[PDB]
Amino acid sequence: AMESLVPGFNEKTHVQLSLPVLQVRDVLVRGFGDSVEEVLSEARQHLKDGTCGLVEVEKGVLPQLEQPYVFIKRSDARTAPHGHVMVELVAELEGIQYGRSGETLGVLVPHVGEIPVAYRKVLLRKNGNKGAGGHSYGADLKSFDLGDELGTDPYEDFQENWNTKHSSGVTRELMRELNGG
Repeated sequence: AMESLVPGFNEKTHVQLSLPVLQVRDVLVRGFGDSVEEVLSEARQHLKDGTCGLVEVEKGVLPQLEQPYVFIKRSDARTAPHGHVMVELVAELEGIQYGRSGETLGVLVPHVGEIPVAYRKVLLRKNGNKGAGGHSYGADLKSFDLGDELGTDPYEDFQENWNTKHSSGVTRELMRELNGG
């Protein structure tokens, strides 16, 4: 069950994405922001509008991308429709893995314009997901652990509802760089 396509997946919990695959060579603006909070927010918002490209070309792309970057990681190494891949968002600074949850398809890199080399259909979690710190803590990794996508911080009553996300007045002061200070 579900490993071979979830029979009737909820589009209200999982959103169907059709993303253009970029090569790092062509990627304009090779990062979302300076802080993990920003990049996860930029990930979700640009995925819907199609203003985000997906890098799933090679591995040499990634060391040439700007941190924090957001990879598209399967929630399970299983759980995939025929053509669609069920995934979720994870942002990472050093590229250190601490809960890949499966395979990484692509990197989310903003699309200003550029020739796609491939296209990918992935299903992104609208809610119930993310691991920008470490599910297994990366085995005493001690990372920043910032699953707080700027406004949609799911530890303060917020239920991770980025639908109609107006995080304008969430900018206290130090909302720049993973190293706020």
